[PDB]
Amino acid sequence: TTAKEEMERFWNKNLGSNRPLSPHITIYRWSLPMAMSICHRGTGIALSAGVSLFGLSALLLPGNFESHLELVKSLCLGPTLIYTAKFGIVFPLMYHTWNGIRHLIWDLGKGLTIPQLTQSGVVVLILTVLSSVGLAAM
Amino acid sequence: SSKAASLHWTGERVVSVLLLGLLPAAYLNPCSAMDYSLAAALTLHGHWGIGQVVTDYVRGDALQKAAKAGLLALSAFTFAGLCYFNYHDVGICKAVAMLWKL
Amino acid sequence: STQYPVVDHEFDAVVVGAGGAGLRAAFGLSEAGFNTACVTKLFPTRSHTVAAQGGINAALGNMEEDNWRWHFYDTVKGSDWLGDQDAIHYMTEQAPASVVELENYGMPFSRTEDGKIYQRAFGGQSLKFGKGGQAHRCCCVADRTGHSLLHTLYGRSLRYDTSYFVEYFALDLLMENGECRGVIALCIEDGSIHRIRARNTVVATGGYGRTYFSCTSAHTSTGDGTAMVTRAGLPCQDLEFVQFHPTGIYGAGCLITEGCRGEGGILINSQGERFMERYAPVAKDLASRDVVSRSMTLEIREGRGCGPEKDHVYLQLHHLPPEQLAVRLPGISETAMIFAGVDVTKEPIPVLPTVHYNMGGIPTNYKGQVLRHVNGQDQVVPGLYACGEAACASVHGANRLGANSLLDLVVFGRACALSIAESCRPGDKVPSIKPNAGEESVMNLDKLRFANGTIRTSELRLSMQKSMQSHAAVFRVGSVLQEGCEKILRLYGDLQHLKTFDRGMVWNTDLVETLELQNLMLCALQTIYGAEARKESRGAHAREDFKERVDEYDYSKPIQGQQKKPFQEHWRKHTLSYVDVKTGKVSLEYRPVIDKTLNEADCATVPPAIRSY
Amino acid sequence: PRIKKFAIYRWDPDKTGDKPHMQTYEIDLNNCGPMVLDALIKIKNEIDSTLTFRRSCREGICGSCAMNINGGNTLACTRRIDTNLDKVSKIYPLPHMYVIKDLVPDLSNFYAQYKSIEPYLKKKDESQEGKQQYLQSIEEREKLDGLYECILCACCSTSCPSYWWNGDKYLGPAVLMQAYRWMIDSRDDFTEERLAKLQDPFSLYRCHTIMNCTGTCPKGLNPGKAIAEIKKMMATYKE
Ligand SMILES: *Cc1cc2c(cc1C)nc1c(=O)[nH]c(=O)nc-1n2C[C@H](O)[C@H](O)[C@H](O)COP(=O)(O)OP(=O)(O)OC[C@H]1O[C@@H](n2cnc3c(N)ncnc32)[C@H](O)[C@@H]1O
Ligand code: HEM
Ligand SMILES: CNC(=O)c1ccccc1I
Ligand code: SF4
Ligand code: F3S
Ligand code: FES
Repeated sequence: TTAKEEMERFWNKNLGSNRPLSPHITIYRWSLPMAMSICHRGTGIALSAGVSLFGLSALLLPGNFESHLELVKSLCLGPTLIYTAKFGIVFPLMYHTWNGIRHLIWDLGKGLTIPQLTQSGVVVLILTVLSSVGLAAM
Repeated sequence: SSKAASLHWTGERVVSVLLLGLLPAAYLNPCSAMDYSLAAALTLHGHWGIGQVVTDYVRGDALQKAAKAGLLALSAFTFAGLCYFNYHDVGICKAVAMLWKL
Repeated sequence: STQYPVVDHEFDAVVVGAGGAGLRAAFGLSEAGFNTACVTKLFPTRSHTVAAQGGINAALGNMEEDNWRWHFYDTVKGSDWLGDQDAIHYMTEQAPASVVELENYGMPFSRTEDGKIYQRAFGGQSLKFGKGGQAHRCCCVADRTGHSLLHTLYGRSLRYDTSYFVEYFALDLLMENGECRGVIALCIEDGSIHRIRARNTVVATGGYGRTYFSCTSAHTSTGDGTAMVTRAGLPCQDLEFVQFHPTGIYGAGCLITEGCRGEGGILINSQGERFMERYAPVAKDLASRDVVSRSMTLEIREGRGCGPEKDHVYLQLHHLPPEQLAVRLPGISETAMIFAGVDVTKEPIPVLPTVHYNMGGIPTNYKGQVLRHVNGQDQVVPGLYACGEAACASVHGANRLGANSLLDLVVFGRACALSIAESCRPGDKVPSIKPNAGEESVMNLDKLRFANGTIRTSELRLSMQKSMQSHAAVFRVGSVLQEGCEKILRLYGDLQHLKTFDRGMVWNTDLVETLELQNLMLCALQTIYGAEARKESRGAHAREDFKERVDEYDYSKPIQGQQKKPFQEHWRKHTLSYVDVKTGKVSLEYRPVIDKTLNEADCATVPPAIRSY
Repeated sequence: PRIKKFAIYRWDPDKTGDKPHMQTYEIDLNNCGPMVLDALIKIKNEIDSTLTFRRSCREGICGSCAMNINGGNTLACTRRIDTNLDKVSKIYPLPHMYVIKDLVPDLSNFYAQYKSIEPYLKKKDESQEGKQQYLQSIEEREKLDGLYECILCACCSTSCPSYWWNGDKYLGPAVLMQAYRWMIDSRDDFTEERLAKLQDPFSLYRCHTIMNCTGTCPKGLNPGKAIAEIKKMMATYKE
């Protein structure tokens, strides 16, 4: 009875049985480390979604870039309302950038302890907020 | 008996530290040369990123190949689309520069 | 009965049990090319040997000059001359080989400056035949020696084609005409019944610590193999000999390792005295387990208890350097904090003598073969073997030495396997079993499954656990033992008045623990009756009516100018115990302790002498 | 008098159509030991004997408890009851597993994954074994600290979202740590091919360093640290 045979028999038994699956995310406790990995996906997903939209529209939509910017100027420009879309663009990018460094630092083997996760994680958040409020102001 | 999985991983981290190289390197000194390498790194790092999400969530071999191919197309159009924007329009750097001047 | 599906299996050998013993016997048989099944009610890694802490004795001599013959002396000296010296020769002779085998298997033993296996000082062990001073032969993986032992053993068990029945509860032996043909077992998962027939059967189920209210042993230590042999009508040996470990935590009664005492740990009373110096001057708190706890238990009735109830004693590590606790004793350092809330580095542990190990069990050859008692003489039961705590080759006799059961396990598990390999060949006629056979064991299962009595399984368990705890403790008297006897008999009467609740087949633990109660009761009866019958004080068994060591001679003076006693006038002999299952009556006989070794020229017989530390 | 309420997951397989639900049990904490198991055993013995769970050691070295207490995975026998009476204790079977009955899951797949990494010492020359003790320096042996202590309780793999989604092909932290344990064991000769065994997308590379595992461990061990370290070797080993 090899390890590969044991597994084929596990899946054969359980799927063919009226056994329920034990609840996971519905019951498992929220921790900062987890919530920050979830957000890293979303930012990553959202960010590619934008890079794809920007590149895809460069091929599909008529007119140049300025042409599209003059259409932005035309939609009754809000004063602080323009600083919002500018922040909404830059907030996920900064978060994903900082936490990305954090991921690279883990990939090196450093800072992988429960205390060090809470600190480095909290540092990322502060770094996101500050460089997000900072960039939108440029 | 290749090392294709670990080479992928090291490649991912490479372009990751390379894209982190280019973001500051683009603000300081924006040029034609920087726009294409940003399009390269951007779509590549992006492509391999979605690759992981696909392999994680897309269950079954039937859908696995389709998602991959479907993503390959979406990436190849994204890269070429940015390179078009780079040659035939203002370019990524200056496009952002204009967007932030607004 | 037509409600239960019976699945029949065919093998060369069955090993019931997956402790250290079980595993080593189970893959021993497969290494030697037998189609082998290992039955176990728990997943191998969950077995008890996991809880093992201190070490495994082998005369490797990595710390000083050593000799396995010195190990021998200490072990027979420890056994208070009830240990069968032929099994004690075999085990110590084999130790340095058996331990190296484990290290080559991949056991992460702690290391010395040279890079050899680290050995530790442990209770009751000496150089130069008891006159050369404290010996250091307790091989150890820090504070977790048994855990590492079990996992590497299990690690290895995977290399071979042994067919395991994980979480299967063995019910009874498959007996036909005084010969053993396998086991009938319950499949805990789907609730089905399995007869697994084979030419040989190894029982390695471990002891029955759970007969008491306070024990370092696990919940699943219920003497299940011991009960099967009892139900078979075969005898059990020396069951009254129950070892109390000196150092179990006041709280959940968990084991703090004797390794603490060897590493320099000291036992202290309420008045600050290192009380062991008053008792055993030479060996101090590193004396024999029977002797150490005896002194502890005595300090308490004298008013020198340490708690608010004045009922425990302190084990102190405070003085030892923190790095020593870190490298040597990290395992207890955590469990001391978890249960007693103690920082060993700052405060001493509240410890207490608590039930630990069962030297008695199933009569065994030095080879491993199960014995019955016929015409006052030893006779081999065909197809039956037993090794480890469940057994009794009586390598430990009246008192076990520290780090010796783990050896016992790995040494005899192995022996069982060679002894089968040498006697027969695989592919030999597997003896066929009756169509009906096992009928009675299912009849029993079914009865308990739908039990509609008045006494809950746990209410009758606690009644037994408390009654053994107060009538068969460290010290016992005729009166108190007698009162215990007719109390455990009343409780066996109540075995047919019990209540069960779960009517399901799947994982019916209600039923499984009720089967365990039947087993535990049979174990308790024999333990307490044999204890009442033994009118002497030898090793663990301490009578306050008969505190004298009663041997064939008065060995406390010049031998052989003296009148030898008739067999049934001394107690230097093994208690064989039977029980009629229908009425729970304990009838009991005796057989002699084996004094001769395997080779006098290599290992001299150690005669009885004054035993003190 | 101090009454603590417990919300426990229940499922009888032999009951027709009875699906999973929560049952509440009320315990007096004055007649009950400090740990969560002590409670489960107590209700088993006094309130309901249908409550089904694994337990052996009650010392925290066998790995039998292995349940989801109040949000996370631990060992019941080693976790103390929250003395806050206003709170209700939520007890679940280990996350994302097929439930056999109540708090007992099917760990057989997990076990098989452990079986596939070859958790034993391997030597190139097997002929000289059983007669000499192998040499390992005290420095070499310390590399195994924090690694060998594992108890295979499956808390960590059962907390890992990668193991939730891809538990079929992803080996999980519990098992991956042990591969590392054998990798840096000086006495092992098969380091290179132990790493070659992980050369695919799923076995090791489903770890995205979520670090739930280390956060849940009952023993204080650090699975993720080893995964991280495994990946490092995978990138840097030769031929
Ligand atoms: C309690 C204890 C004992 C101990 C120790 C620490 C603790 C906490 N430390 C020791 C040490 O450091 N050195 C040493 O020499 N001894 C130590 N001890 C004692 C020692 O651990 C035991 O003597 C020994 O380990 C017992 O193991 P054994 O292999 O003999 O049996 P087991 O480990 O308890 O496992 C029994 C197996 O049998 C199966 N079983 C039982 N009944 C059935 C039925 N009904 N059907 C099917 N299978 C059954 C169990 O599943 C188990 O696998
Ligand atoms: C230079 C700044 C960036 C750095 C340092 C960085 C780094 C990383 C790293 C290390 C990962 C892997 C995380 C893991 O181990 O699971 C990752 C994931 C990902 N990244 Fe980036 N990234 C950056 C910017 C971007 C941008 C601009 C995009 C948009 C195209 C992007 C898209 C993604 C996607 C889609 C993922 C997959 C999400 C996941 O698997 O969890 N990243 N990033
Ligand atoms: C909810 N947890 C996930 O599925 C997840 C989140 C972030 C990164 C990787 C993963 I596998
Ligand atoms: S690393 Fe910890 S959580 Fe994981 S199996 Fe081992 S003991 Fe359990
Ligand atoms: S949580 Fe899972 S994905 Fe990771 S680092 Fe631990 S194995
Ligand atoms: S019961 Fe042994 S670990 Fe919890």
